[PDB]
Amino acid sequence: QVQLVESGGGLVQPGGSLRLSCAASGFTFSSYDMHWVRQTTGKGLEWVSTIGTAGDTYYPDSVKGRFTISREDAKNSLYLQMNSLRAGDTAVYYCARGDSSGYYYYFDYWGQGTLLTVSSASTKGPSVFPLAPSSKSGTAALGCLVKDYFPEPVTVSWNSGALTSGVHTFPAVLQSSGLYSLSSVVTVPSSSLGTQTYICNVNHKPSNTKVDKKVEPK
Amino acid sequence: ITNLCPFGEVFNATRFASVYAWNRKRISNCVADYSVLYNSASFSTFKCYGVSPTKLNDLCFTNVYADSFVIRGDEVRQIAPGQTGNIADYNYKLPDDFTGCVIAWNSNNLDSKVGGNYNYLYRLFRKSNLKPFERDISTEIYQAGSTPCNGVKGFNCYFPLQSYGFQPTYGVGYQPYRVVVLSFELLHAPATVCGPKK
Amino acid sequence: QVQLVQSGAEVKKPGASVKVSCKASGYPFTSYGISWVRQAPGQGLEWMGWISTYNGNTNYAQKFQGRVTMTTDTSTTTGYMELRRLRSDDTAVYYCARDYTRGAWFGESLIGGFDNWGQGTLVTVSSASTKGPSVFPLAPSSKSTSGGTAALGCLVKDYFPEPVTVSWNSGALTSGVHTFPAVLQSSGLYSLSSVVTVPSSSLGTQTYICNVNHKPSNTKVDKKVEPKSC
Amino acid sequence: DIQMTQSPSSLSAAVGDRVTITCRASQSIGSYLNWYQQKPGKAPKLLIYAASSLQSGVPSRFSGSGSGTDFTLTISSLQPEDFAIYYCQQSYVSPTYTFGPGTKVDIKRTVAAPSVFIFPPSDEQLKSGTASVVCLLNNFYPREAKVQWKVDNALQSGNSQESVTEQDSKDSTYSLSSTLTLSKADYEKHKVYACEVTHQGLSSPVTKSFNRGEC
Amino acid sequence: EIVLTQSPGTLSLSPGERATLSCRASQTVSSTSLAWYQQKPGQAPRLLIYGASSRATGIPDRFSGSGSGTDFTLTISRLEPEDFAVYYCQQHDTSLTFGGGTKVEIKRTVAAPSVFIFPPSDEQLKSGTASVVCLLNNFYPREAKVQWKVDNALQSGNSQESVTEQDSKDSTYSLSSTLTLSKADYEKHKVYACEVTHQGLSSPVTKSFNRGEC
Amino acid sequence: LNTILNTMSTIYSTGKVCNPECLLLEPGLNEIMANSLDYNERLWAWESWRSEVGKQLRPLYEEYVVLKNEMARANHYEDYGDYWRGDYEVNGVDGYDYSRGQLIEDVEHTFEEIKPLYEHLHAYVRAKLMNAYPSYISPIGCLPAHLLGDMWGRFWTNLYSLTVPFGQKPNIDVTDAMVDQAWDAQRIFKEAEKFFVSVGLPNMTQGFWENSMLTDPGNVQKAVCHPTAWDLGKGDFRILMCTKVTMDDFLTAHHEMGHIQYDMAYAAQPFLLRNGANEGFHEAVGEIMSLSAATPKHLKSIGLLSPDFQEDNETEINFLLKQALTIVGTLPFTYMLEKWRWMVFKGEIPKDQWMKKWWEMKREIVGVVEPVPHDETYCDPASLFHVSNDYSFIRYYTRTLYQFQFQEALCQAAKHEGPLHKCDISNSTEAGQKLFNMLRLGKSEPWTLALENVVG
Ligand SMILES: *[C@@H]1O[C@H](CO)[C@@H](O[C@@H]2O[C@H](CO)[C@@H](O)[C@H](O)[C@H]2NC(C)=O)[C@H](O)[C@H]1NC(C)=O
Ligand SMILES: *[C@@H]1O[C@H](CO)[C@@H](O)[C@H](O)[C@H]1NC(C)=O
Ligand SMILES: *[C@@H]1O[C@H](CO)[C@@H](O)[C@H](O)[C@H]1NC(C)=O
Ligand SMILES: *[C@@H]1O[C@H](CO)[C@@H](O)[C@H](O)[C@H]1NC(C)=O
Ligand SMILES: [Cl-]
Ligand SMILES: [Cl-]
Ligand SMILES: [Cl-]
Ligand SMILES: [Cl-]
Ligand SMILES: [Cl-]
Ligand SMILES: [Cl-]
Ligand SMILES: [Cl-]
Ligand SMILES: [Cl-]
Ligand SMILES: [Cl-]
Ligand SMILES: [Zn+2]
Repeated sequence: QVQLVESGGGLVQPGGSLRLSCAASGFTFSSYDMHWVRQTTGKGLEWVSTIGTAGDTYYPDSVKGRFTISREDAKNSLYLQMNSLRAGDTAVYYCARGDSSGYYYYFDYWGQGTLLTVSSASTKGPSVFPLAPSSKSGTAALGCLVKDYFPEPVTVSWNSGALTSGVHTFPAVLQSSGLYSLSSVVTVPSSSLGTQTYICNVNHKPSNTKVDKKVEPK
Repeated sequence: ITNLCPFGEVFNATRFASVYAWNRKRISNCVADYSVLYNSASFSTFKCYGVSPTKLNDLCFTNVYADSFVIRGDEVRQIAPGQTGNIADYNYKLPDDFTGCVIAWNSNNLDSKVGGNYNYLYRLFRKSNLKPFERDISTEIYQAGSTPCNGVKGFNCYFPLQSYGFQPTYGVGYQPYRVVVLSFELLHAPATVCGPKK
Repeated sequence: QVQLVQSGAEVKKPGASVKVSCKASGYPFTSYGISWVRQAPGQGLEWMGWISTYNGNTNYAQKFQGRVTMTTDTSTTTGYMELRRLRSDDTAVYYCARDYTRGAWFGESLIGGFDNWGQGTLVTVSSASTKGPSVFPLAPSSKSTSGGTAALGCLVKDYFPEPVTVSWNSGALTSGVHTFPAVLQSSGLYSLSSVVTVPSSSLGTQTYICNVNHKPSNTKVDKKVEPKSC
Repeated sequence: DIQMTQSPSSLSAAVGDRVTITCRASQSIGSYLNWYQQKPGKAPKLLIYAASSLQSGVPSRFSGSGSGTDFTLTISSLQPEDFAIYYCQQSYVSPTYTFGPGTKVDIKRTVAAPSVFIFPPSDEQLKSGTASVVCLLNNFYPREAKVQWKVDNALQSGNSQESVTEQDSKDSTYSLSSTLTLSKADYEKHKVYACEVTHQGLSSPVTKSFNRGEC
Repeated sequence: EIVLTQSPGTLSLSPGERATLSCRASQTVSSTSLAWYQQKPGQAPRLLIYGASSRATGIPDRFSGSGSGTDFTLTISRLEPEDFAVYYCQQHDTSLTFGGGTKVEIKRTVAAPSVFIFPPSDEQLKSGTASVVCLLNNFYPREAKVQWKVDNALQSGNSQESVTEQDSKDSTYSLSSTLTLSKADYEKHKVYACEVTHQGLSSPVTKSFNRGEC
Repeated sequence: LNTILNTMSTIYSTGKVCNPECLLLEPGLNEIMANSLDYNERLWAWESWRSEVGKQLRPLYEEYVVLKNEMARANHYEDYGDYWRGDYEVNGVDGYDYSRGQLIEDVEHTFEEIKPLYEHLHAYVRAKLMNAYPSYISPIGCLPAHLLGDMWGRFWTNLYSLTVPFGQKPNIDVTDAMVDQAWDAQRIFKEAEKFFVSVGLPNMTQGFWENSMLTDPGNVQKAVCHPTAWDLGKGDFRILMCTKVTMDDFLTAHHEMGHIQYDMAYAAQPFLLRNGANEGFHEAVGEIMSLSAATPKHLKSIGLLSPDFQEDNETEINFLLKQALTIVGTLPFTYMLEKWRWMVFKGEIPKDQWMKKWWEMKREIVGVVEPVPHDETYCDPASLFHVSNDYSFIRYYTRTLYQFQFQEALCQAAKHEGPLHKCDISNSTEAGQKLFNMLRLGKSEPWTLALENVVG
């Protein structure tokens, strides 16, 4: 199975620099071109950079002089160094494999993306609170509130990922304070409230925050 | 084959043609190492059409043609299929199904001259747009009205070529850029130009 | 890795011809032309011509239009320069060089120069004939300053062709030595001098021998240089 | 470069319906056209290359047609898991590949009323000095819904924020959270906390409430 | 022909100084087609600059090329000891030609020559020729006047001079003057003198011998 | 007519009066009218210029009026004044047309609205001048023309020394802070470039930095040190400025670079449409830049004033008074001069009444009276450069009004709070966008539309 995994996104001040990594597995990495493609809500998908199999590198004009793509075939690794970062560079960055059938080129495999936030504001880690299941009730609802964190994103799982069915992790909301807040809920059989333990696992990498909160009926 | 294609002779020529009289070299029976073109600190434009640059050393073609000329920076965008403007219409026209690459770089330090270098010209008027890969080097007076010109410039009668008059203090949009167009030609004939990996 | 190795030195009589070879290595031979340049003793550089390794096209300096011929062999990646009807003033070092001024394929001018050069080939054109030098002493003065410095030497005269080599006490004496560039005498034979300054006190005790070697005639001479004897 | 345009901007269709999306290139690009699918929170997924070649492993209901400047992506029978944004991308000019702006494909389904839940603030948060009350509307359709907060039967304004999930890939419903934020002081001044929910799937508004100190 | 003129022929500077070398063409030369070469004694030339301003491989930053039209300049920002050599310009705008070259020598404080005179050896005289040698040792600058006199008669047309390369350590020159006479003339005359005029000498220095002196 | 024009130009430029030693208008008589506090000295210089030059110009000016009117009517204008007013005319664009007569109506309307402010400024200046020239000025009369701070009363600027409301409150001058921080001309121009980038406008071109002349070249070569912005075409933009490390030169750099930004914006227009929307647009664009740069907000922001610097009402009133002495002072002068010329061209003022009407208008419109009676042998308006050198003058009125129209619109887009004179448009891409939407037009659209793009 071809897999690509980006790393290194996060908060960085304007004018600052940051390196993104992409780890590849499941193919002969050296035999394929590699690419960086970024995504923003306002401008959609945008090509950021390309590296071929002959050391050749390609950049759009908006990026030449500021970003540098490179590759370490011995470590099946792809890199994007970024200097002179501006607020407008805030985006999700994907690495992507390029391949061709005949003359027709395409991006057949993409990573999961890593969010780069360019801001002068400071990191804050979330507080995680239980949303306790009602003593009154069948189907019951419970959850976790992840309040007052910056920048995006937080990731939330349940029972270390053993619980996925019925889970809704809501999109974050920007509060008037400039901080984000989010809540993850799950619906379960009421009867299971006394036969299953429910723990939410919240992770906020920019602040190195990992919290496991057990949600219990009061 | 063991001789390398003479890409350096094209890109590193001292003299470049005016765009209305664009130069063409035919490159055949050679191994093409395109790696000389990768990561140039000089190239301001490197685009390919129908093939990807990364794959160039894995391709074979019947012939490669190298057209070269000088224009201004603002006009480099016109050196591509589907474009319009003085250069695309009256000077150098690529086909809608072009297969090749276009490379360009600033030549202000070679082709400008204090006081003006008037050797670089471009066609400004033509009765019709050029067909792809057509070269017009006529100097017939352009007749803009019903009155014949009888070969003399005058009212509604214009000399068809105009000079760039490049000066080093010009802005970038007006500075000379050298351009090379490599066309990859694939006929029903054996391939004579191949990358080192084929 | 780029390397141009030229043929050995040559002696020719007036009107003879000379062919100098130039083995190229470490680069694609047929992508670059070969240029040739010459340098007469003590004079500037003088361009001779250019040849394409791809199609054999040539471009010669007007000065040699009817006397020079440039050729190449691809299998041996070698260039050749033949100069004919040799005159006295054709005496010079002849360099080949890898050319990036004119294109091998298309023969049009390139942004560049001569970027790699051979070690050169000395061609001596003279009606003279091989002759070993006579070695005479330049004896230190009887008027040398007591406690000061004296000068002595060897006159190496009437030899042909170049070069000779000169050492002192078989290489033990090097400080204070000046071996002068040879001059071409009106006879067509060369002559030079090697001198050295020594402590005057040394003349009574130390022996001073100049060792002269002229390989073209297989001549070797060791001359003891003595003071006074008046 | 080559500008890519897509039509429509968004579209609602039912499971089993034939969905048809179009792509236009600012100039002729022959068959150098790819189609990608992107689901919420996930990376693009290649569906079609060379205008009509179906990438390996892609379900056969996806198909691509077109040539020159106009191209079409067709879903022969829309499935719930196809809710997504579809992008085209020209492969004719490199390295400057360009993407279309995307077409959103939403699923039309039957009306589903929300399941409503209310959550009082945790004691730890109250120790921090702030109270968050959460109202959850679970798995409803269509997306239009109204929630109103009442504190001691006093309607609230300006102290709540809502968030809505993207359409569920299995049942095509939506879920919504509303968060009321109060100071610990304001929260301790009152007793009844309720959220009243209006949705087209309910014959009458549904209120879920709690008293401050009761369980 | 396009003639390149380089002036001065010899440029005398101290190490560490800036050096600007001039190449003036007899008609305009395209900047694409002017190059600069370095040459050290006994070595082949090396390409320094091509295209008027572009550096060749392995050429340090202190080397710079500039110019246009008919005026071109090779600049060495900080002279290292290894930079004292000859420099040639070259054009191939029209045919191909070299400049005459400029030598960059180490400028030194004035040093007067030590002068010596050597009479012919008896061995040589037995052969029918006499060589008289006058040695000017370790002097700067290079320019000097050497005059031979035989019984006060000023000699002309019968002497040859040779000069060493500038010394690596002293930055001085040495020079030899060899007067060639017939045995008959040498034995006919008595006083052999070489007179040396040089900037470091308060008055000209004469060295002489009288045939027979002990 | 060319002989007449050259003769008038030369008589103005070479005219000199000899002490009853000879003084030339620049610098001598101008120095007197700027700095002298002697009633008699000022009167002498004023009358001397009026007589030495105006009397000579009078007949030339009479002939000039006739010939210019023949030229104008041959081009189908009513007179030379109508000809000039053509420089605001717009036809063919429905909803944006502007007639040559409309200019008079609109100038007179806006001047009627300026009248109260000018009257009160006038009363204030008269009181202070009374304190400075005790016996010579009436407290209900017009102001003697030779006491107004320059040779004509065109600007009242040099009256600041005599009228400063709070003489113990120094003005803000960050020159010393610039020298203490080791500023150079480059730093000044880099800060101006930063200012324009902050509103979303582009950097200066590499060529600008390579080819401008931003300091005096010294004794090697002589240069014309008047600050000027150059648009050579072919993408070549430059500034010529013998910059000194001074606050005034900092602000002037901003002004001139505003000219450059204008030039760059409309460089994409056809050659003949590369200019301001009308004669007043360019200088207005320039002035609003210096307006924003000089504010205490901006100087604090760029580190030339300490963050602890406190403003105060008295210093602000000082600054506003000075600004008025120049800006508000010149408006009635400019309108009255051009009104006299318009009427002379139209033929409404007989030659026998030329000077009479002139001084009547000076008394009525601008509140200034002649110290010496002048008859129709004089020609006082031609004693000003613009009149004897055949330049229209209403451009100054129009540009001055446009300035604050622009600034109000941009400060609104920049969400500025408080009085308009304290406003700095830095970091406002909204205001930059509004301004660029006009700059980009050059002369391609009606100036009515150009103005609408900025101010609505
Ligand atoms: C044009 O000439 C330059 C040299 O002036 C060539 O650049 C050299 O290319 C080789 C191959 O990549 C390198 O090893 C050298 O280091 C390069 N030297 C310099 C100074 O850049 C260039 O390749 C030539 N152009 C073409 C198309 O071949
Ligand atoms: C303007 O120039 C500065 C020079 O340092 C640069 O940092 C900045 O990114 C440039 N901005 C624009 C819009 O050109
Ligand atoms: C404009 O913004 C920059 C960067 O945020 C800041 O340094 C500067 O002080 C600001 N100036 C003003 C007047 O807002
Ligand atoms: C200065 O002006 C402000 C704003 O109108 C006002 O509130 C304040 O009282 C004034 N101070 C003085 C001393 O006039
Ligand atoms: Cl073709
Ligand atoms: Cl050529
Ligand atoms: Cl070197
Ligand atoms: Cl040649
Ligand atoms: Cl030569
Ligand atoms: Cl100005
Ligand atoms: Cl212009
Ligand atoms: Cl007056
Ligand atoms: Cl004035
Ligand atoms: Zn101005």
